[PDB]
This record gives sequence, structure tokens and C-alpha cells, in this order.
Amino acid sequence: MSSDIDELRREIDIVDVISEYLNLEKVGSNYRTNCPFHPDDTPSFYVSPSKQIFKCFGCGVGGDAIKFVSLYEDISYFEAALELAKRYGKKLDLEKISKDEKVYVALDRVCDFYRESLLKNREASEYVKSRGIDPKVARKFDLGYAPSSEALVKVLKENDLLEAYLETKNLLSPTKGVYRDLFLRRVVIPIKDPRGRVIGFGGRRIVEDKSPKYINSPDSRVFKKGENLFGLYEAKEYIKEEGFAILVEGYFDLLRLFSEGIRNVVAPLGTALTQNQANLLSKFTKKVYILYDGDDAGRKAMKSAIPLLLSAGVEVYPVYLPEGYDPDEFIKEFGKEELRRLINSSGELFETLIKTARENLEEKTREFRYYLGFISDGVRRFALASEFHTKYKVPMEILLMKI
Ligand SMILES: [Zn+2]
Repeated sequence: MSSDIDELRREIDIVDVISEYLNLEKVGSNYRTNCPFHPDDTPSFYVSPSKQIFKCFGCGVGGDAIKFVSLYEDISYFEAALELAKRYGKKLDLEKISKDEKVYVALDRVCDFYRESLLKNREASEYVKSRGIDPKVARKFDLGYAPSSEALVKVLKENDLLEAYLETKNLLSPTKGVYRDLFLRRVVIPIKDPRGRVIGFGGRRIVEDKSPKYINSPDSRVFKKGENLFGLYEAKEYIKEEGFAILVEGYFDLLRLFSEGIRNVVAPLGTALTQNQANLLSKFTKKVYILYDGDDAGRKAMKSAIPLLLSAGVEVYPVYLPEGYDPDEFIKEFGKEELRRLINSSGELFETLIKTARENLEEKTREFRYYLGFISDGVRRFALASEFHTKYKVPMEILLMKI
């Protein structure tokens, strides 16, 4: 399509805009300086020419060039947009700004509100920390806290973003023109699309309540839980570099592995892996290690997810935690490096079936022939069938499910 704001963003170079305000030192391909928004001793505020964003490793504030100006000048995102449009000789009529654009800006402003709120609340902050999440990871992932509906509503109204935000359904209305934050009182975990745009939130409750321990934004135009993976934006460069991804069950397992420097990690949004999520993962990698809880249900969840991964053409390597351990407890007892080793020592699905079918030929043949049926590569399919046939003498027509 065609929009003033998108055209403005394309024309701006974040390096030129921030350099007007700050003394930027070139460090590698990036620039760094001391943060103007929080106070620390050592320059922690980075500007990436290649990503066209800034990010403070000290307080976690981050965003594009317009957003920097908004924060520096204490004005709204679109107010900052207008100021930059004048500097660049680009048009921007604030009346032509689509609601659509405002939704994303609202999502992002609400993310900043929650982040600030987490820093200010001692119980929430200590909670997150007490759970083994590193403060550096908490900041990278823009973790927050929802302290007040009225506080949130005030920032929305002040920024002229309330009506846009209402399209997300992250706000309830119990009575006319009064609002309650869906995530009230929860530690907030922003959900980003694969390009890093905040599209919604998960919320983990930290108080005793009748409500679910975890909730997500409801599905909508902007947010589809079944089509996104938590951590993909943060993980994708590590996944590419390492040549595989690690799939864990939920956000807390992911945040923990990232806290321990294991960064090529994704998790299903909210729940069980979906086919769309397996398809999406396959666009970044063709090898996935699955690391679910070391109990029955975890093992059963790995078995449900494997055919979705196979169908998407990924090679699967199940990682078996010892009985009773989730990733968090395993890391606490044995250390991050042992988890890396466990993951590495884990055999590929079919190679492991072939190796262990000896245990229970009957049950293991069942599994093998079942998983085999999700391989779209017939050449590979056949070689796997041949190996099993050769080894255990099970007829090719049993293995290929020929009726
Ligand atoms: Zn900062």
C-alpha cells in the first residue's frame, strides 16, 4: 500500500537522529553512549545501524528513531514522527494515520509502561529474579508488570492510543468508559512476531487468585497464538549460526535457557506446538531438539509434537530429561553446561528407534512405522525403512503401512 509514516521511517537513519542528541562512539558496527533515560556508570545504550533500532542494555529501553525522539522530548510517538517529518521534508498528516499503525504503536507503548512498572515494583522484580531469570534477559525480553488499570488507561489516553489499543482486546470494559487491564497484577511477557514487533502479551499471575496462572492476549487481527513462536525474534540469529533450534514447552523454560546462555531456543505460544508453528520453525532450521519436562505428560507432549515437526521436514532429536526434572531444575542441580551436553548427546529420532527397537520390537516397530508416515522425503523414508527391515527382519510392507 502507501503511508506517510512508513515512508518517513524508510527515509530516517537512526544514527543521524540520535547523534543530534547524544555523543555516539563507534564500537564495532554499532554506536554506544551513556543512557539518557536511566543512570549508569558504564555506557550501555547501543544504536545499531543494521537493525535501525536502539537498545539500552542497562534499563532495557529500545526502539526506532521516532521512538527515541518521543522519549527524549517527552512527546507521543506520532508527535515525534511529525517533528522528524519536518526535519526530513516528508509529509505526515496525523489525520491519515491508520488505526492499524496506531495499534502497533499502542502495543509498543504499553510494553514500555509494563517494563517501567516492573522496575518500580520490588515484589515483581524480586519474584522474576527469584525464579532464575537473569536481569539481563528480563531486559532483553522486555519483561514487565501490570500494576494498575487506571495508570495504563492514563498513558493510553495521554498518547491518544486508547481506541487503537481496544482493538487488541487486552483491555476489558466492566462498565461504560471504564477499563480493566486483562493482565492486571501479572508479570507480563511481551509476545513478538518473528521481526520483533510486539503483537501482544502473556501474563503470569504472582498473586493467589481463581484465574489461570497464565493468560495470553486473545486472538485478533494483530495476534494469532497458533502462528507465532515465543523467542523466535531473539533466537533466529543463534538458530542460524548453530544449525539447530531447541524447542521447550513455555516462556519460563525459554527465559531460563537464555539466562544460561543457551539462545537458539523457541517455545509454542501459550500451549502445545501447532502445525503452523512447526512450519514457521522449519523456515529457520531443519534440525530441532525437543526438550520438554522429564515426566509422563512431557514425554507425551513430545510425541504429539514430533509428527508436526516431521511433516514440516525437520529432523527431530528428542532430549530426555531424567524423571521429575524440568529444564529449570536440571540446570539448578547439574549446571548449564551439563544441559548443553545432554542436548548434544541426544540421538536423532529414527536412529534412536533403530538403536533401541531391541527393547520391545512390537512396540518400537509401531512407533517407527507411525513416525515414518510423516516423512515427505520418500528417498529418506525408504532408507530408514530399509535399515529397520535389514536389522529386525520386519517386512517392508509392515513398515510402509501397506494394507
Ligand atoms: Zn537505559
